[PDB]
Order: sequence, then C-alpha cells, then structure tokens
Amino acid sequence: VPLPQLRAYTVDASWLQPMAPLQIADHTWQIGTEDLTALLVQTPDGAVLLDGGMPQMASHLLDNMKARGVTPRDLRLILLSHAHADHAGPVAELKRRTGAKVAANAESAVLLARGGSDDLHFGDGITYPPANADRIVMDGEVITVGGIVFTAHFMAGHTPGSTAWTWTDTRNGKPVRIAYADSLSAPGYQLQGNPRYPHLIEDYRRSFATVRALPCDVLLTPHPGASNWDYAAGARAGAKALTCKAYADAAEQKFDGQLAKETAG
Amino acid sequence: VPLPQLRAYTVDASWLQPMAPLQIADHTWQIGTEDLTALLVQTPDGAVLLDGGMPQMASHLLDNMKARGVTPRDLRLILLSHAHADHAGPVAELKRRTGAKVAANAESAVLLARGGSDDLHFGDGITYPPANADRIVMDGEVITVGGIVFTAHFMAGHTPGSTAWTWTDTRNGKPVRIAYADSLSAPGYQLQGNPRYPHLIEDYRRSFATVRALPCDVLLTPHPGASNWDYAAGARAGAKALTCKAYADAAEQKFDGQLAKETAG
Amino acid sequence: VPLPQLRAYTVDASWLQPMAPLQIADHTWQIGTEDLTALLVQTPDGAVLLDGGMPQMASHLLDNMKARGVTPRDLRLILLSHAHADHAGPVAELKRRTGAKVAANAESAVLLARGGSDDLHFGDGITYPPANADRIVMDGEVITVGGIVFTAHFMAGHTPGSTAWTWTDTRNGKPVRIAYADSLSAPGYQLQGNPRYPHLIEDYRRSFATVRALPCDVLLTPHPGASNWDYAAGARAGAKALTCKAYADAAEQKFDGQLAKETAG
Amino acid sequence: VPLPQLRAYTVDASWLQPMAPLQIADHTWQIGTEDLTALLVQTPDGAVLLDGGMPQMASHLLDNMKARGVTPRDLRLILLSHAHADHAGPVAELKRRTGAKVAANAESAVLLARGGSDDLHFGDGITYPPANADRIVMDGEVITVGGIVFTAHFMAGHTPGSTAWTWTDTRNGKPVRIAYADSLSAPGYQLQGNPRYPHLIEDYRRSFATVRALPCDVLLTPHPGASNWDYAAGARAGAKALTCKAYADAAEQKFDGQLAKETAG
Ligand SMILES: C[C@@H]1[C@H]([C@H](C(=O)O)[C@@H](C)O)N=C(C(=O)O)[C@H]1S[C@@H]1CN[C@H](CNS(N)(=O)=O)C1
Ligand SMILES: C[C@@H]1[C@H]([C@H](C(=O)O)[C@@H](C)O)N=C(C(=O)O)[C@H]1S[C@@H]1CN[C@H](CNS(N)(=O)=O)C1
Ligand SMILES: C[C@@H]1[C@H]([C@H](C(=O)O)[C@@H](C)O)N=C(C(=O)O)[C@H]1S[C@@H]1CN[C@H](CNS(N)(=O)=O)C1
Ligand SMILES: C[C@@H]1[C@H]([C@H](C(=O)O)[C@@H](C)O)N=C(C(=O)O)[C@H]1S[C@@H]1CN[C@H](CNS(N)(=O)=O)C1
Ligand SMILES: [Cl-]
Ligand SMILES: [Cl-]
Ligand SMILES: [Cl-]
Ligand SMILES: [Cl-]
Ligand SMILES: [Zn+2]
Ligand SMILES: [Zn+2]
Ligand SMILES: [Zn+2]
Ligand SMILES: [Zn+2]
Ligand SMILES: [Zn+2]
Ligand SMILES: [Zn+2]
Ligand SMILES: [Zn+2]
Ligand SMILES: [Zn+2]
Repeated sequence: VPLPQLRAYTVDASWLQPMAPLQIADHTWQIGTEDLTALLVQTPDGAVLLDGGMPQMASHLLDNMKARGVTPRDLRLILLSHAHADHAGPVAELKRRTGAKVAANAESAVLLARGGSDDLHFGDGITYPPANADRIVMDGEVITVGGIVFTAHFMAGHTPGSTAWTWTDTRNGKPVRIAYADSLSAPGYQLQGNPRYPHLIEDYRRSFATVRALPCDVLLTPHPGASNWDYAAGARAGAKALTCKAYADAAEQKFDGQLAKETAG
Repeated sequence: VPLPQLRAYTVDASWLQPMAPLQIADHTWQIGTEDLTALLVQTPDGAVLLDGGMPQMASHLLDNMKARGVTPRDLRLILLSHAHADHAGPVAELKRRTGAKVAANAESAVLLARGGSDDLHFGDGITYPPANADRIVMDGEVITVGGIVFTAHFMAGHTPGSTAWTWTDTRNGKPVRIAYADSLSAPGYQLQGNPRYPHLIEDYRRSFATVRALPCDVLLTPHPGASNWDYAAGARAGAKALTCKAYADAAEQKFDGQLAKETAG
Repeated sequence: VPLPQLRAYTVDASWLQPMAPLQIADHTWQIGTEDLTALLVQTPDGAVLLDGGMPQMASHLLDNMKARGVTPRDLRLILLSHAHADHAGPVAELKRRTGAKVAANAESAVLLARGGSDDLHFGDGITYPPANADRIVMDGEVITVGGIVFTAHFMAGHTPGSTAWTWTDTRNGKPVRIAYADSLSAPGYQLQGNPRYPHLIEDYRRSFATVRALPCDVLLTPHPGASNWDYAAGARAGAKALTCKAYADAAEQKFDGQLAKETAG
Repeated sequence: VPLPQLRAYTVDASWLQPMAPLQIADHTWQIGTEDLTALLVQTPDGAVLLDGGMPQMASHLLDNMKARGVTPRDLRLILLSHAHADHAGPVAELKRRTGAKVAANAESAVLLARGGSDDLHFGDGITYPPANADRIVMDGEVITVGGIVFTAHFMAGHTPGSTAWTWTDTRNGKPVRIAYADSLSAPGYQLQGNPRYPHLIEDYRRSFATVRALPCDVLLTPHPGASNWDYAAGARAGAKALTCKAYADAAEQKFDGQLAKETAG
C-alpha cells in the first residue's frame, strides 16, 4: 500500500469558466471567471487588479486586460482580499509577466510568500506559487493610483490577513462607493479553542461589524455568490446584490449556526 | 558638498555593558547587558531566549549561555518583544551559530526579515542583519518548551508586532507568573493622522489595557528602566520593579502628554 | 469550455511505496521509499538527512527516523541533491516538525524558496511547499557533523543547483567513500539554445566529468534505478550498483543521444 | 569596558560627491557620484539602472533620472555588478519609490536579500537594506529592454554572484559595445584554502579570462578608477579608459602579487 498521490485543488467548473470583461462602474471591471472575482480598476496612471482567482487564470486575465486597453506594463498594483489559492493563485506569474507590484498586510504577505502552505486550517492541502509583497499596508492605510483612493479595512477571520478594499468610482457621473469585502466563511474550520487561532471567534465578530459599517453603495465579494452577484446575468448581474449590512448579517447567522453545530459535534 | 556619511546606530554605554547572568527565577536569567534585557529560560528540553539586545551582543550572549550550561545546540527557540535593532539585533547571527529557531507574529517576522529597514517611524535609520522566522504565532497562541508554557499577547503600538510574553516559573518553590511586556514608548513618533499607521492611537490604548491585565507577579521589560529594574543592583535588582498595572498607567500618562505636545507642535 | 483543472504531480506507485530502513553503511541508511532515496546519516552529534523525496513522505520519514533512534530534535541538518518536488518535497514540513536546518547552494536555495515554481523547464507544473535555507554553501565547502565530513560538489545541469554530496562512513570497520550523486537526466528539456539556460550543454559536460572523478567506493542516486540500486532486494540491494564512472558515462551517452534527437526534431 | 559601538560604513568623500549626468553613449549615462558608477540606459520602453552606489544615494539618483526625463514609473529594471553596500546600497529604497524590478543571478539575489550580511569575507561589517530580486538570471542570459539587449556574463570572485553586463549602444551613429565589468579586487580576502570559498582562486582566474574576452569597445567599472575613468574630467572623462584586456591583465597581476604576499604572511 503506497502513500496517497497528491490531490490537485479542483474546483467547480464555473469557477474556471472564462468571461469577457463585465463593467461594474465607469472604471471598474470584473475580468475573472463566472464564479471568481478579479477586479480591474483603470486609471490614467495605470491599472489596479484586486484578486486574480485561480493559478491557471493568469493568461485569461492578461487577455481581458488587453481587451480593456491595459498592457502588461500598464498594470501597476495588485491588491488581495486574502491569500488563498482561489484568489491569489496567479499573483506570482502576474508579477513575472507584468509591471505589477503587490501591496498587502503582513499576514497576507506571509501567507502569500509561502504559497498558501502551512495554512491555519488547510495545512498544505491548498497551495499555489509563492509571491513576495512589495509594500506592506496597515489597517486603514490608503493607496492612491490616478486619484482613485483605495482604503484597506482589516477583517481577520477567514484568514488572519483578510482585508476589505474600498474606493469610490463613478457610474452615470455620480459617485459610487464600492466595497470589495472579503469572505466571511469558515469552511470546515475549528472555531472554538483552536490552538493555531485562539481569538478566531472574537476576530470574526469584529469583522462582521467592520463589514456592516463599510462605505458601501455597491458590495462585491471574492465569490460573487456570497453577495448575490451573478456575473453571467449581463445587464442584471448586480441587480440582486446584497448590501454590506445584509452580507455581514447573513455571514454572522451562518457563523452562529456553525458554532452551535461544532458544540454539538 | 558630498552626501552625508552613514551614521552608525550608537547607544548609551550601559546598553553595551556586559553583565554576568542574573537570576530572575528558578529557571529564568537575565543574560544581556546592564541596560538591555535578554532572558534565558532553561528547561530540561532546551533553552529559550527572549530578545538578544544589540547586534554586537551575540558572542556575549553565547558566553553567558555557556556559563549557564547551555551549549549552542541546546538553544531551541528565540522569542522577541519587538524587531528593532536594540532587541533583535543579534538574531540572525544567533541562528547561524546555534540550533535556535525563531517564533514571531507576522508583523514582527516581516520587520525582522527586512532587518528593521523601512521602519514605519525610523525609515532606514536603525537597521540590523535580517533574519527569517521559522514559526508564525497568532495572538494568544502558546508555545511549550519542557513544560514551560509561553503565551503571546499582542500589544501593537511601539511596533505593529509588539508582543508581551508570559510564562510561569518558580521561585523558592512557589509559582511566579512572569510578564515580559514590550515597550510602550513612542520615541519621536507622529501619533495623530500617521499615514503609515492610521490606527496607532487606538492600538496603543488597547495595548495599555492588555498590559494592565497580564498575569504579572513579576514584570520585566526590554529596557529594564521602563519597569524600574536595575540589573546592576545585585540582590535588589528587582526590588523596585513596577507592577504591570503601574507600568501601563505610567506609559499611558506619558503617551497622553505626548499627544498633547504633538497637538501643540 | 472552462480552463483546465490543476493537475496533481502524480508518480509511479513504487515512488510512494514505504520501506523500512535499509542499511547502506555503518551509519548511513536509506529511509525513503522503494524508488526515492532519502538518506539518514546518524552521528553522535545528531542526524543528517539527504533528501526527503515527495511532499507526502514527511510522516513516513519521521517514523523511520524514530525506528532508528532519531527523534525530531535529533535531526540537525537537511542536505539536498536538487530542489525538485520528488526530492525536496517534504523539507518545509520537516523543518516545522524537527530541529533541522537546511544547507544548500544559492541556486538550490532560490528554487526551494519558491517551492519549485518558475522552474527553468517545468514552469509551475511541479511545485511543492516552499522552504528557506539556513546556510548557503559554496562549491567544495564542507559541513562536519559528529566527525562525518560532507563535501559539496556542484554538478549543475539537471537543475542549476544540482549537487553531489560525498562523505566517508565505515562498513565492516573499513572506510567507505560514499558518493550521493545528483540526477544527470534532462527530462523533456530543450538542451540547445535555451534562453533560460544558455550554457546548459557546457554545464552538463562539466558535470559528467565531476561525477566521473568523485571519491566513490559506493554510488547512490536520488532515483536508485539511475545507479542500479534495488532498494527492495534486501541484502543484494546494492550488489549491481554502478560505479560513478559508469553512471557518468551512461548519462553522457544518453545525453548525446538526446542532443542528436533534438537536432532532428 | 562596554562592547564596541557599531561602526558605520564610511567611505572617501569622492564616493559620496554628487555629479550631474555624464553622457557615456547616445543612451547611456553615468548618474551616480564622482567615484561610484550608477549607469542609466534610456530606451523608448523605459529606463534601466545598472548599480546605484551607496545606500544614501537614492534621492540623488532619482534627481538625476528626473533631469534626464525619467520619472519613477519609467524606471523598469535594476541590474547589479555585485551586491555590496557601495554598489547595491539604495536598491531596496529605489524599488519602493519607483516601478523598478531587480534582475540578478542566484548568488547576487541571496546576498541582496540578506542586505550584505554574512558576507563570505566581511561578515556583518558592511550591510545595507535588504531587497528581493524579481527575476533570476543564468549565465549568458539576455534581457531586452526597448531593443537594448543586456547580456549577463558571470565573473565570480569578488563576490560569488559578480557579473559583467554587456550591451550595444551608439555614439555618433556608430555601434559601441559597452562592457560594465565587475570588480576584480579581493580586498583583505583570504585567497588560499578559504573554507567559505574553496575554489576562490580558480574562479578569479576564470573571471580574468572572461573579462579579457568580453565585447568591449568601451569598458566601465563600478569604481571608475579601476578602468581609468575620471568622471570629473568632463569631455575627457573616458579618454584614458583601459580596454577590457588591460583591466583583466592589471587585475591578474595584482591578484598574483596578493597571492604571493599571503603565502609570505
Ligand atoms: C471552501 C471555499 C473556498 C476556499 C477558501 O477560499 O477558503 C478554497 C481554499 O477552496 N472559497 C471560499 C471562500 O469563502 O473564500 C470557501 S466558501 C465556498 C465558496 N463559494 C461556495 C458557495 N457559496 S456562494 N456564496 O459562493 O454561492 C461556498
Ligand atoms: C528610542 C529608544 C530605543 C529605540 C526603540 O526600541 O524604539 C531604538 C531604535 O533606539 N529603545 C526604546 C524602547 O522603548 O524600546 C526607545 S525609548 C528609550 C529607551 N530607554 C530610555 C530611557 N528610559 S528607561 N525607561 O529605560 O529608563 C528611553
Ligand atoms: C522526470 C523524472 C523526475 C522529475 C525530476 O526530478 O526532474 C520530477 C519533476 O518528476 N525525476 C527525475 C530525475 O532524474 O531526478 C526525472 S528522470 C526519470 C526518473 N527515474 C525514471 C526511470 N529511470 S531509473 N534510472 O530511475 O530507472 C526516469
Ligand atoms: C574595499 C573596496 C570596496 C568594497 C567592495 O566593494 O568590496 C566595499 C565593501 O568597501 N569597493 C571595492 C571594489 O573593488 O568593488 C574594494 S577595492 C577599492 C575600491 N577603489 C579603491 C581604489 N582603487 S581605484 N581602482 O578605484 O582607483 C580600491
Ligand atoms: Cl507591456
Ligand atoms: Cl553545541
Ligand atoms: Cl524530539
Ligand atoms: Cl512616476
Ligand atoms: Zn479562502
Ligand atoms: Zn475562496
Ligand atoms: Zn523599539
Ligand atoms: Zn528599544
Ligand atoms: Zn529533478
Ligand atoms: Zn527526480
Ligand atoms: Zn564589492
Ligand atoms: Zn566596491
């Protein structure tokens, strides 16, 4: 009886289904797949990418950038929700193929630099090519690209370094406060008395309150389903989107249910 | 007119004045200099070092370890208060010369890995040889060596990764709850509206409350003067030591004064 | 049509088939699998591991170490042939679970730290958890553990950082010069005019000459088949082993054939 | 008697004396100080910087770049001769303040990432802010920016990762093959039987032959004096410059003399 083969990180096909760029606001586009968010924000001073999805999405992202008039040298900055393989997967390759630099908090930078290995909950089960951050950000710090101001809001829980990114774009000339809020799930996590994350519950509870209070005319999430987006629905892709308040409340109710089930288990 | 020469990080002589090991508790010793703490905790399962002081202290620390019966292979773990040159200075060299592995939180690990460069407040003015952490710890996580349990208590402010380490040793057979609380100073820092540390004030205030509540029969600090230790006073070195409550209260009063002076400046 | 799923690095079952420790010399043991070498050298001053095989082999290696009387704290040093997933796979996890430090040359250290990603020939197709080296070695440098002297002999080609490690053990009291020579294969490589490795051919040719001249009473290789070892053959496992001269000559003949086939292709 | 203060890395004033850009060829400029080379190559596709000199030179380099019409975003690539503090000093800060990415060989990348600490010959005596390489290059590999092709020629000795960079620019319309050859000095080095660099002598001898054979209409060196440049001499700054052949021969004669003196010492 040999040791088991390594198991590839396989996902639902919709997570890997390419889509053409979908406009969210005047200068903000969804350029990932049907079920994984990768946001391109285009400024006169270069482009920002928030998340890249899975490791195998790099070429697709570059194709969609080209379709939008963003060449590899024009990509200046990569920001991340959190450093798991299904959101930061292609960052190392993107850095090699573009001018982009990565800004992230210390927790996300440490996890990215180990390619998602030694995860607090997944171990080495879900890894990806490691990448280095070029700039470390603190909670509430802003990064400004072409007069678009991105604010980091730490919302630890799903990962220690989970971050919501907020900025203001326009839509029909009017300002739109966009909130890219990270995942608030705890998939298979041990929540209570976890020796690798002793204050997990307290961090999640603080993160629900953080998300509830974000400036949030439009909420987007790394898994669009979490905020009720349907990237395949065209002109109605965002019609059913949740508010940040509703997203936080739904995540807290689910979390409270998981806590109760863990106590019973 | 040439550019200025690089300026060495020079310190008061007492900070560099070697001392013989000073016993703090049954298995805990001060082995640094007169004015910089470096704590050696000896267990049947190897030795732990908390801080090393300045970069040039490595050989002295190794001498004091040998005097205590700790060879290079017996040093198993290095913990840090914070990753500035006067506390983590010799860690890289210690790792090369001993069996020791470094455990630190993500913020301290990132700063250590850049040798203290790009400091939020000091820039590149105070650097030291970079070192890599071998284990990343979360707030409240414990590390157990030979039945001595070290608990990390994050107290961000002086640096983002500032940590208090607590453990229980014995003294005349009775348990002694030791608290190695990090610095609570803000030397020359811009406190209000600091773009590199937007929530600095909130973090300091939370850290005062954290220090005030630590299990703390005996408080030690990286600069012994901060907790009223006098490592040169022999059998009375710890006689005047502050409680954790008094240390936090003194640090908060000083901080409030600095805030008021900054507003006036 | 979605993007392809990630493909796991799957291997022949014999590569993953655990075996009990097989004694090579008085203090040198094969403790990996039937078809992947992982050498444990036991000294009074701690144990050295040369290679670990595939990522999923860590627990098996630790079991075999325990069977040999080597606890996790007794493992002092990990050396590598080259930093591909089937030889350095479990190094990150071994470092987390033992006292071991990694010594490697700069090329191997860079590849290990990126977990085998951005490989000159494999791209990101064959990755593993990244690890950091604790000591960088130069060509011909020696590392001495308990009076066993390990000499590094660089033999670039299969990877830039490919290394042969030599040491002298005993067998029936007599000295035995052991040569752990790295792979000399070029599996699917573009050999001529490779922009990522312009001097590939020259390096391979120099490496054949290096291997031919190693001190080599007993040759071992990361894939035992390359040196005609059969780890499942018990008391005759090493009976058919090649000399270093024969191994180099066979590798050069195969390489010359591949060159000719590449020219024709 | 306290431990000694840290000693700053101080240098001759001419090494820190700013100069205005000095044109070497149509698109190649010396933009460092009077006695430290920092070469700016301007292409329609961005600028390349080869070396930056001392750590405190970053702002001066950026000023000279601006004077040349190169903004921070236009700097695309930093190449290095070798990763000592007087040549790679300001690279970390340049990466933070510009769009530049660093390409270097593995040896130079490892030394840069430790900020010059644990030097084979200097120990920790000469350190600088650590930086990460974005691309690793192999011997003979080319990097092309705006149709300027830079070729790496490894010339190990002064450091393991010492590199000569060659490219072709124009001067009065005619092609000029420029050779930026690294230092061939061994200042205070133990040459024979050095355990940290066993093949030092062989590497230096191979490097003399490499430099002698470089394409070399114009030779430049990190210390301009080594190639008989006088950056303060205006229109005659390069008039007395050595050929690559003469530079190698002078370095070999000096090296042979040092070998003989070491034997006598
Ligand atoms: C297990 C999911 C996956 C993992 C993760 O990011 O933790 C990844 C390692 O596989 N991404 C998820 C995340 O929350 O970031 C978790 S939760 C899962 C993702 N979407 C599934 C269906 N719900 S939804 N809201 O998108 O319609 C639930
Ligand atoms: C400027 C001091 C120094 C610096 C630091 O750690 O920030 C170091 C970069 O120089 N270490 C300090 C610390 O708090 O950790 C600061 S505060 C300074 C240290 N001890 C001085 C005298 N007070 S005491 N309490 O020790 O008697 C004040
Ligand atoms: C493609 C093989 C594998 C790869 C490698 O190390 O390059 C790994 C990424 O899959 N390990 C090999 C090595 O040489 O190190 C190559 S060669 C292959 C290994 N053993 C196979 C059968 N020959 S043998 N000599 O062992 O009987 C050939
Ligand atoms: C000791 C010098 C210095 C050191 C170095 O790069 O090794 C640095 C750590 O201080 N830079 C040098 C180099 O070669 O790269 C060495 S040699 C020294 C530099 N220029 C001095 C005068 N000779 S010259 N040829 O420039 O007129 C000799
Ligand atoms: Cl481009
Ligand atoms: Cl020892
Ligand atoms: Cl153990
Ligand atoms: Cl700019
Ligand atoms: Zn996730
Ligand atoms: Zn996810
Ligand atoms: Zn400090
Ligand atoms: Zn201090
Ligand atoms: Zn291989
Ligand atoms: Zn292999
Ligand atoms: Zn040098
Ligand atoms: Zn120099």
